[PDB]
Amino acid sequence: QARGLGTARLQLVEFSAFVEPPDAVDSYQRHLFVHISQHCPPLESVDVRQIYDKFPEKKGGLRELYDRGPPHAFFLVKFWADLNWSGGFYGVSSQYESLEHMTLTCSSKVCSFGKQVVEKVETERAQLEDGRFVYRLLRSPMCEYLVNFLHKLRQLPERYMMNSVLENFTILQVVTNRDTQELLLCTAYVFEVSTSERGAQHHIYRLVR
Repeated sequence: QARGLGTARLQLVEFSAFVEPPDAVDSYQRHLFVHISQHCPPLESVDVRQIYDKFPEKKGGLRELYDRGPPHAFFLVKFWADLNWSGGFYGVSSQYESLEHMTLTCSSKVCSFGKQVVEKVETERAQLEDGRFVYRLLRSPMCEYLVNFLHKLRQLPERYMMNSVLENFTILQVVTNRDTQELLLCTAYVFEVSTSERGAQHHIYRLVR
């Protein structure tokens, strides 16, 4: 059914992860590691069992989440990350959109070899705008674990080694209705590096079973 990253209950308007150099205050610029923009065909599909072992087990892992359902809320995003941009500002921004008013709880578990490593949980109630509610989680500071990992990754001598290391690094995003606990949107991210002649790129799949 789906054609973008979203459902009828909750659509992703924009997601990005970025850095602003210390110079940004005199002349502005930001460098986008990854960027989904859904302002203005069916998506490809990837069978969720094939990536079970890339996200935690027991509880809050991919197999029980999909088992809770609803199935249509699950997506996979391959990112090609741009790491060609010292002490600046590193941040993540997300905007979701619904027809109805809720409080959103957003967790993002970072995983390495399938073991949760860091997790951040942020909450966000709706702001009624043009006949629909919008949820704005803009400029969340990246946790120092990610920023350090970026600084280490950016230093390796070959792209293939960056991709090798990234083969074991994933991020899982679970958006739930805070009041009712129902799953609205669940999003697995897997990462390569882009040959930064090309900046960031992505490909969204639905996760089916």
